[PDB]
Amino acid sequence: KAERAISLLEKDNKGNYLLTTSQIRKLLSLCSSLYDRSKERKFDELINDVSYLRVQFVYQAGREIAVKDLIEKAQILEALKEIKDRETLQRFCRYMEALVAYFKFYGG
Amino acid sequence: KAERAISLLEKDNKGNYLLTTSQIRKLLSLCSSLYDRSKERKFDELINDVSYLRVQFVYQAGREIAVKDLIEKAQILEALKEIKDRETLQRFCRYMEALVAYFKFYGG
Amino acid sequence: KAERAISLLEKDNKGNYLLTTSQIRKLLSLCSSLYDRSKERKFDELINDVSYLRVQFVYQAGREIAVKDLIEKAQILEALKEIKDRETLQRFCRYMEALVAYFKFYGG
Amino acid sequence: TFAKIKFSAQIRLETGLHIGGSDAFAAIGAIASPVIKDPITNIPIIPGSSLKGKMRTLLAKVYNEKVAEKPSDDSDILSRLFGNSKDKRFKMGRLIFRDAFLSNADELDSLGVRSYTEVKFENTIDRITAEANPRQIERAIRNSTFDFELIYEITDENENQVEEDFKVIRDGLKLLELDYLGGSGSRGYGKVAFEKLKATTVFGNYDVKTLN
Amino acid sequence: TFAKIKFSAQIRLETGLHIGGSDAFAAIGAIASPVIKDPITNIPIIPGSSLKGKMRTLLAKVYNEKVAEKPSDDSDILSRLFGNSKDKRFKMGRLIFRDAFLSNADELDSLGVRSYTEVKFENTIDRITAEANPRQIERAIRNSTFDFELIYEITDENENQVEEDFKVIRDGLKLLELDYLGGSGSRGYGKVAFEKLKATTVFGNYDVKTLN
RNA sequence: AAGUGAACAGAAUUAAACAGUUACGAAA
RNA sequence: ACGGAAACUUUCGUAACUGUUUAAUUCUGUUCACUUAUUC
Repeated sequence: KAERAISLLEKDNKGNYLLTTSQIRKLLSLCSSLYDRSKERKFDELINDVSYLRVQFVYQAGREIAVKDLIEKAQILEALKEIKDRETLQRFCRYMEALVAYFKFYGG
Repeated sequence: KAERAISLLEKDNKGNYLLTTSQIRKLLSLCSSLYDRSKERKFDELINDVSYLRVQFVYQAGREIAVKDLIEKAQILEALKEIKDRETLQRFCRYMEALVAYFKFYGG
Repeated sequence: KAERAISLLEKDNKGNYLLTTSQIRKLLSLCSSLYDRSKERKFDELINDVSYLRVQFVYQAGREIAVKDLIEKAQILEALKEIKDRETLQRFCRYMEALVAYFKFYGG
Repeated sequence: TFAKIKFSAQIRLETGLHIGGSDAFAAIGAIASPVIKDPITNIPIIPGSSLKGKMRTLLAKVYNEKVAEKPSDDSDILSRLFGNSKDKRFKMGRLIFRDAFLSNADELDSLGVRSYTEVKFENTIDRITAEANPRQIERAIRNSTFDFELIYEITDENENQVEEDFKVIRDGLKLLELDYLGGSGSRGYGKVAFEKLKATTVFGNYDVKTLN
Repeated sequence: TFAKIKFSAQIRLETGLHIGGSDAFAAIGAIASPVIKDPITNIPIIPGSSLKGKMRTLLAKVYNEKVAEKPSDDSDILSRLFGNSKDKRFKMGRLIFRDAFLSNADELDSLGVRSYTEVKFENTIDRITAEANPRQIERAIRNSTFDFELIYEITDENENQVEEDFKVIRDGLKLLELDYLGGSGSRGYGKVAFEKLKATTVFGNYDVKTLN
């Protein structure tokens, strides 16, 4: 969950990451706005935001080279199919926060 | 909705797609400008844009070979007749984004 | 409007239409220059273009046999008398696109 | 004593300008320079932060005697109109703007428009080759009104400088019409025009003297 | 100190030109590059972005001392007139353009006209064969004017060379008359003509020197 | 009466992506 | 016929005063509407 996030994210390629935290404010805006809203109502009611969350990880993957190299390694599209319950979705929301904390520790 | 759009769009013919996301900004400019406007007022009020939206999928289908091969496979003209309600129109607007995000996932 | 035009235009006679997009570059220019001009000023001011549009469907209709056969089927001269208001004229301008978009769908 | 003077006016856009919205936060159409609009509807609204910073900029270059090195520190005759973060005498200003909304929708739909904002295509030349980097921007409509309300109030003690403050507000609004507002106005996109400049009293504590 | 000089002029078009508008974005007629017009009415307006990239290009090749290779980096006598993205001394430009609107509609209908835009038949020949690719374009009207306004202002310190800047703007506008403006004007489409080049003072802070 | 299918490239980039004046106020 | 009886951690007070998501920017570089033709 959070133990493998320190080794898989560090093992990359060339140093000096050109990607910061401002250019990734688009795909990281729906992940934080989903964990705090799925606990109020049921999971079968919100059927428009679930299908739209997968689109953000596809349209933004073919524009910048600093996006495709991270999704294929962290397996983001693989966990989008296993989830189906409200309790399972709560676990995926916590895994996204691990890829951001360890990213700013080695650089920015 | 989004599961069957990743396999039908990939199954095409010859590789190296010569059509980019900039030459199809005519038929895609009205669908994005209709979803944000239909959520405010009613559906029976806007009657001049519904009939004009279907014309874009017919006039632009005989001027380029990279358009007819996509409409007949994705079945775009079939969904234009089933819609009749404001809630049903919101579902067709989300399906159009699958033909744009997944199109640039394998190339551009 | 657009539903009954896809079946009436297809039902013709012998295939391989000789009427291409070259001999229709005269009557399709006044209709396109009418919807975008009638929305600015009033309808009672433009009096030299309304009466001139009906002349094009009378003098030019007798110069070729491939013109009268399309006007009588699409009923163009009938709608020229019912219109009288600025809002009604906007409806006839949108119907002209059905005779051009759907014409190139089966050939060109 | 304590009145609430309201300077109601109609901002008529003689030329379509551009305002940089929240990029990479909207829907799928986050490209082509997304313009900020209404968070509920689709009517484009103009923010008030671009008006308070632009009016103070053009005012702090003709009514002063020292080059402003840092904000909230320039002269004193105009520091009490917008505010001061380094002063100990006064803090709250006397000029409050408002996020004006496009109130021209009563007759805009009658003319039959396509959308509220269009997409304009531009590019640049590298002075060594032909066309390069086909960019694109987004602009608004032309000749559109906006309900602009200026909330003005006095602190009772500042009563002997009322007529002196009226000539400063009128000079700032007239000078703003001869300058671009918003963003990317160097090519000729801004240049606003305040239409129907009047004043009224809501609280009712001060007489009506000025108007135009 | 701070003045607002306005150079009012009338851009008379001696020959109908063509400007490539927003491609694949029109209304009822989007054939052969639809020319950009007004988002409210139908009168084709000229964009102000073409007047800034063409006038600066023609001026940066006669008043310079080094071959330029990228924008915002050519000599120094003209960098303060348009802008600079590298120098930290100045960032804002002193020249403000405006989307000139066609004010000739008050008497254009009296001469008996048909429409504002027409389709001109222009193709090409592949030399080795006969007619190939019968393309076409879309031009505007001929012998039309535009109410153009040039908003000029000084920054107080820029006062000991006011007369030096007047000879640069006058030479730049006169040189543009003998060159095509817009797009694809190599076949004799552009060639503007600035009519009634006068100056006036709106803010009223500097005397009137030039006139013709 | 007379083959008429605007062709071919780049699909928004390089600065800067929290700066400061500063914290239980008068009772048991 | 109880180390128990009797008891508001209470009143107090905008996380506040200043700020243009913008500086730089030609949707155009090449382009005959045409080969052939006695109003007798």
